[PDB]
Amino acid sequence: TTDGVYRVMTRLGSTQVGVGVMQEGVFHTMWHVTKGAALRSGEGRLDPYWGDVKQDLVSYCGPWKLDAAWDGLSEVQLLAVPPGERAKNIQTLPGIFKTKDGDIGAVALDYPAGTSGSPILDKSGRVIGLYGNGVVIKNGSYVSAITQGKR
Amino acid sequence: DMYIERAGDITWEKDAEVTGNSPRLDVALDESGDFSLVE
Repeated sequence: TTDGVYRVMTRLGSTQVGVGVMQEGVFHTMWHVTKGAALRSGEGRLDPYWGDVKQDLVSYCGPWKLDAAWDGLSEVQLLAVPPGERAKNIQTLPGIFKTKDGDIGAVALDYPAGTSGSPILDKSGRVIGLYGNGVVIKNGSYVSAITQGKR
Repeated sequence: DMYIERAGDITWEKDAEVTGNSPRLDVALDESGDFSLVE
């Protein structure tokens, strides 16, 4: 229930398939991490509430709550939660995905796939998007969009 | 069979590790959520 960043694990052996953000009682992760499946939190169960394959986002127990956005100028921080590592902050200046529908910030950071869903933060600590949907430009140089929903 | 475990607070960490480029890329986004490069 408590706000924060969470590992998404799956059950022999346990594997980390992703990361998500709990905020205002709603769990936020990327759609390709869970494919919309229900999640367990302690003895409780978290049920999908909203999802969108095109945005590659899903929320549990409530509507999408994150609405901060990159200002287009300042450095941000990827709060990466890699499998088997403690959460760590990676500061970077985002690149830009230029699209027909406008510009999207993007971070040229390449972490293991179980880090998908890790939040990208602004200088005030607000989540401006989630990590792990993007493109490869040349020889596994992965660039992730800063993927944010609509509150 | 999927469960969540808390991993930390959501906080900016002053004087954190800094890395990464800032490429500017023309991209297209299709219905499947897939980004692709465009020229």
